[PDB]
Amino acid sequence: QIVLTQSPSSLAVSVGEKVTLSCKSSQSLLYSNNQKNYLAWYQQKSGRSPKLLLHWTSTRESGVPDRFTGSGSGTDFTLTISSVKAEDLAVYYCQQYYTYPWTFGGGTKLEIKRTVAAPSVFIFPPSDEQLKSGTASVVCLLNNFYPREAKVQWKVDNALQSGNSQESVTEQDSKDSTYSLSSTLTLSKADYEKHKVYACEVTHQGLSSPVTKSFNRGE
Amino acid sequence: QIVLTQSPSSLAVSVGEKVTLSCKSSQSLLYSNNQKNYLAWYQQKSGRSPKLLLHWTSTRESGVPDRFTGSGSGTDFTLTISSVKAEDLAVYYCQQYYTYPWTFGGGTKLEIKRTVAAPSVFIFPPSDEQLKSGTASVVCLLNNFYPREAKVQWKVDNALQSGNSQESVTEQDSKDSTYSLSSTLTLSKADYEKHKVYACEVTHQGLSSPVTKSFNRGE
Amino acid sequence: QVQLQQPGTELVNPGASLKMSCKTSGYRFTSYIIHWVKQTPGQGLEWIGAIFPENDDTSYSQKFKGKATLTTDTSSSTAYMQLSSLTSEDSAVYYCARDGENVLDYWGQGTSVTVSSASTKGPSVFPLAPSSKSTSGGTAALGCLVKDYFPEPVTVSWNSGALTSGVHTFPAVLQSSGLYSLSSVVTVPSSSLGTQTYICNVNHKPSNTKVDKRVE
Amino acid sequence: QVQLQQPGTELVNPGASLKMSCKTSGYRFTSYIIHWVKQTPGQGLEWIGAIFPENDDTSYSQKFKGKATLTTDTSSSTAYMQLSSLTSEDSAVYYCARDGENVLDYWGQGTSVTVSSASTKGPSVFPLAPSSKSTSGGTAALGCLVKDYFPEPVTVSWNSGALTSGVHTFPAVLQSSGLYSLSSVVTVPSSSLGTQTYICNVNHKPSNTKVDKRV
Amino acid sequence: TNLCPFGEVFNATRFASVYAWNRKRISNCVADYSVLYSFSTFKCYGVSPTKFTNVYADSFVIRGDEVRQIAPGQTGNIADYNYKLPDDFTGCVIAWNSNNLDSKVGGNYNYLYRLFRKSNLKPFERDISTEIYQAGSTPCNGVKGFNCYFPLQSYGFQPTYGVGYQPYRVVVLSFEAPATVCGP
Amino acid sequence: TNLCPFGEVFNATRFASVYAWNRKRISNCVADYSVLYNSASFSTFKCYGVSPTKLNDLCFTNVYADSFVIRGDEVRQIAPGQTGNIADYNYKLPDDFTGCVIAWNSNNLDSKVGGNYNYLYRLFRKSNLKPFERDISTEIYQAGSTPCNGVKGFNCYFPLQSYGFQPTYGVGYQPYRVVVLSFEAPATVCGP
Ligand SMILES: *[C@@H]1O[C@H](CO)[C@@H](O)[C@H](O)[C@H]1NC(C)=O
Ligand SMILES: *[C@@H]1O[C@H](CO)[C@@H](O)[C@H](O)[C@H]1NC(C)=O
Repeated sequence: QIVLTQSPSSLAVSVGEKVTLSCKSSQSLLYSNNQKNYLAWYQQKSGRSPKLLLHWTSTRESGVPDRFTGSGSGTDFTLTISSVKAEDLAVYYCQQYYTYPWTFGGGTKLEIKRTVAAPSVFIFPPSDEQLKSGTASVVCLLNNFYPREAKVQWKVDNALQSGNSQESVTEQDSKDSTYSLSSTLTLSKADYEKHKVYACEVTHQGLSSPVTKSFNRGE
Repeated sequence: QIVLTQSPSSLAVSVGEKVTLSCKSSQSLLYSNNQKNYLAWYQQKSGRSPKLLLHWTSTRESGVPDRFTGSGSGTDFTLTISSVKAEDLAVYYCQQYYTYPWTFGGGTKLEIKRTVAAPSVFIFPPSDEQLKSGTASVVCLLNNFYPREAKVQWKVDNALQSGNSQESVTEQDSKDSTYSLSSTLTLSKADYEKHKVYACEVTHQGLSSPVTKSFNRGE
Repeated sequence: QVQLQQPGTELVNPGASLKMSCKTSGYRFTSYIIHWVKQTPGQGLEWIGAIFPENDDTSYSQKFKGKATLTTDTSSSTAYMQLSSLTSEDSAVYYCARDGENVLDYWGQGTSVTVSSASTKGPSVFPLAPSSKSTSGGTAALGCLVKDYFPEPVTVSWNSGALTSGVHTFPAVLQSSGLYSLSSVVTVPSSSLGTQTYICNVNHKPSNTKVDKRVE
Repeated sequence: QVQLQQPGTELVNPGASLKMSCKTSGYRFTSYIIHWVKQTPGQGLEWIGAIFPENDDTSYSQKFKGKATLTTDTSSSTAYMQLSSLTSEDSAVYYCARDGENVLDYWGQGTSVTVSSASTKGPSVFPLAPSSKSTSGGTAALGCLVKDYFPEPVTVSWNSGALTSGVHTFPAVLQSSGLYSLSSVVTVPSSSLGTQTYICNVNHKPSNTKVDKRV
Repeated sequence: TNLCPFGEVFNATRFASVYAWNRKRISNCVADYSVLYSFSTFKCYGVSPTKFTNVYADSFVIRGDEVRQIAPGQTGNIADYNYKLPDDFTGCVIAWNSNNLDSKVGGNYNYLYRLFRKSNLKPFERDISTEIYQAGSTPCNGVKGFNCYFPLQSYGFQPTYGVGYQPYRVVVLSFEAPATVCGP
Repeated sequence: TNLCPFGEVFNATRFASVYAWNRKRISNCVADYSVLYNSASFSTFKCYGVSPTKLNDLCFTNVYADSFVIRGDEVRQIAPGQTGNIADYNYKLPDDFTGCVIAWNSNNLDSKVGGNYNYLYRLFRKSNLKPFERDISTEIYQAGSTPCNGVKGFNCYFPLQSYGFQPTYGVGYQPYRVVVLSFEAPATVCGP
């Protein structure tokens, strides 16, 4: 089995920067008869299927932007992006078609480094319909922020909550290169009707002071 | 033209102390549409370009320690350092981007307070290479001392020297919060060979005297 | 119109076998070979094997030999992969692709296989209402909470496809129940809350459940 | 890899004009506006002006209207500032900075302008040797003397960058000659003096002079 | 049962600006492209030029130098801020010179384009915003000034201009359940 | 006055494979086409751009007789505007074809107990043959991106297959000998 090694597994780069991604092979992918290297490059954006960018190491497909270039011979191959753009956020894979079994590399995720943006915090009360089912979900939205690291604390009547919250983070946007986070505090209808002030406190680099968004049952 | 007034111009603080720096504006830097204040904070350490710490008053840039915090609205703004460290030694400036012309404040120079440290005094006799040129330079080093006040008087054969000495003092160190001084006595090689004892007399608070460091020419 | 079409989702009991389809269109099926690729979530691409529709010649990776059987129907222009003794480790997205003039240029959407003894359960959609206390600068957030669904996935659209900007559909989280929950939020002008009406359209193709919930 | 590069030093005969560059890299030049700032030594930051590379629109402080002209070359991705009838006040460090979402995150190293009719002179480097005061606390002081140079500045490094601890490079003093002089000293273990080798690296870019002196 | 109306798009007396591009849905009718294929450009992508549930007709006027930007994988003010084609595009792009109709002596300033936008347009996105663009940290408040510029510029088509700066009418046909647009 | 040597083409003991089809120039002679049409030993005698009946009195600048063996099902493909393996990768006729296609069963001569492996056809080609184009190549066909090296494997296959004509086979899979007469150097082949 031919082994393709991609380093780094992940890299973060600024817009307008040049990125060089590497593919190293255990065996030579050079065909002596044609002087062609049988390596291909694919781009997988989040939520989408893989798309061929380059074949024969350097030959770009129709529709593929001029910034994408391929280079290398034998065992050491490279993919070059000149002036990386925000839509270039994707995981890039190298494949060999020199021999079967066909093999793919681990992949390298291009991530975008941007300027710190503070989160906009939103608090959502549980719906009347959900309560009829006996469960209460309190949702906090932190929207459009960089860096990805942010801390959400749930306080009910000034009581810190542990184990009742789950969080999801969006993938970096193709335009603003930011992230959005949702925390859902899930509690019984009974516990919900026992307390009044439900609050979400957010700590992030862009915020000098912690930001708390709150609501009282009935307001 | 918007006028930014920073008070005080200079302040000295101990390590671990909280520091509040002030920027006052002639006109409001609040924009009604976004409700954001157009002020930025910069730190310039000695011999270095200015570094942005905060933008929009409260937004910290990437890599800025969380000790640096921003607050204020309209005409009054504050930069707060919680637990100042010795590396926080810099001149801090405020800039307004609300209107053009863009304007900067005078700056606040943060100095660090420290326990008294006596200098370590060393004398360096002139090099043989320099004597070939016909010039003799005797260097006295006062090293790692606080407070900055220090006096160096040169005595050649117990005769006080005037007009032949120049002194330079370093800026406070980022680690020990101390100062260092160099006095150079410049004489012709001819005068150098007419005298035997070259002495540096040092006055400092941590030093319990006018202290003498001496060398004999040829010895 | 070269199209490789695969079912989006399959649910398999553990210990059983799944046969999945790759219907092909827009080209002579016999002319082009079909490759099968596996992606475990958050991880890379792994080659399973390939079939030439003319003679049913097959090549496999040593890992998938005895786990995967490739077959073809020339009349239906459909290629099939059969996986055996399914385990949680086999829970992944399986893709079908065509080796054309230049490597794999035509790929399918992918089939997500969940190995569970659990039944398909449809989503419960609850409204995330904007604040009357608004505004923080003229911007308001409203949303839909999709809860108690298995298996993945769910698709949420706002205003029947008209609302595309300001929309964040968050990745789903597995709850202790073994069911998935997600939130979909849109940032909208606060002025519009009285004028425009915001309805979220939720589709769970696994259960054929479609729900439209009006927010405020 | 957004880089704004400025020439380090300019020596200008008094009454003359200087045009200074801000070469840019890592970004679309036309997209971001370039600001120019002046700092007189021992003094604060002063905004001179800003230029938009797309249309060459300019905004200036009242003091610099008629003293500073801002220009752009799209092909070279370079911004230029020209000053007229240079005087002693014009002797300062001039900074080029880039506006962005974070305001002036990207700044240049600086260009130091000396308004003098004087000529560039290279430094003569002489050693300050560790002395027979063994031992001064288990620690010994050694150094290099950089002397007879114009204009400022000279850069001193120790052991090619390896030695950064205990190093004090003193601010330069103007001698009556019209030439500057400095001393660089490093405090090192006396045990190392026989074994380790201490070399000072002196660079005076204005005279294109680099001296490596061992102590 | 109806003949598909390509004529209502191609032979339209008036054409839109690239920023305000127009789309017509072609559906429930019979469509022939050998008849269509008089045109400077007729490139088909994803399909073969020599040899679909719905067809979309996008029509606008651009300069001749900028026809190349109406293609997959292309970067420029028109692709970046006016009309964007997906890199996975399946469809046909057709253009022709309109100097006789879209140029005027003294200039035709009615055709406009976007020179400034914060983000590149997503594939098949339209921005008809006429808001002042902030090129800097200082706020604009709907007023022009330094950092503050109107986002749209005029082609100013003039008759004696060179072909590159002359007007071109571009129709992009985008090919996209059942089927209601059938090749007879 | 010398009669054209059609007997060489029609009554050749061994015919060629469709991939390696044979062409004989007919020139400087007199040929009676009607004698062939009324020969009545031919299952197929189709004339395009001409009538078999009037062929007897006409002259042509150049005549080419192309001879090969194909199966009975594939005789339909040796005609203008036809698609299939023989038409696409073995023998192609122009859409503007002027000439006659004549065919007869050769099971008595070209079939063997155990099979006749000598007759071959091309199943795989990168492109379709242009009219009157002969490819006698025996190189390994690449159906995939991976290279072959003259060696077979997955994606790599020999491009020719054998009819394997056997006597008790059905008429469609049985051997048929086909002669294509092509007509358009001054006229050198006059009919009586
Ligand atoms: C436009 O009009 C001309 C003249 O009648 C005609 O030849 C042409 O086919 C028309 N175009 C379309 C697309 O109908
Ligand atoms: C082939 O031989 C038969 C029998 O002799 C004869 O009738 C026929 O004319 C010959 N073929 C040709 C074209 O001469």
